[PDB]
Amino acid sequence: SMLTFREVVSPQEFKQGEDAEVVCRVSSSPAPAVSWLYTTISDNRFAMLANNNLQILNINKSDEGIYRCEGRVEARGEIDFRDIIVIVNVPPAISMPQKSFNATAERGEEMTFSCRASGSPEPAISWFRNGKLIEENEKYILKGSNTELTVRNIINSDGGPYVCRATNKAGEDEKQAFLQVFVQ
Repeated sequence: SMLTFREVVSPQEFKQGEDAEVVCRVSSSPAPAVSWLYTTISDNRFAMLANNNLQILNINKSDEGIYRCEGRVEARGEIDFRDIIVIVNVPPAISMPQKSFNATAERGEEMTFSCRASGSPEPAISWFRNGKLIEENEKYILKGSNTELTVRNIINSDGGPYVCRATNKAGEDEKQAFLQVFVQ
């Protein structure tokens, strides 16, 4: 008969752009009246479903926060609540402002490619050459959480594309830069 919150998982994670359903399973006898707070909610994308869950259409990163599921046994003036942390994951999106680079072979030249990514959780950035993971050594320098790849001692075989990939639990992005190598 008393308010029981059987399922109020926190946090609950959702992918940006999905129609999120925030789950709150609360029971009592008589059945509970349920309201959601974040102060009461009054937005066009927000609505309570028949099962009392909170729907957030087209959920956005900015919707992230603490939402309160409140149950009331109105017959007995009993009111209880649980707070649920809503997290919004955002797939990576790479910024690679320059995609075309030139260098001249066999002059000791180096070139740095830049790749930054937005996303949540923080995307891991890796570079690939011919589909193979590039690791730091005498030829390749990686700086700034792998956002800057430097190719050292450029020769002809360094010409062609280099790919940066940005990955998190919500997705992956990739962009391709090309190095043109001239003969002296």
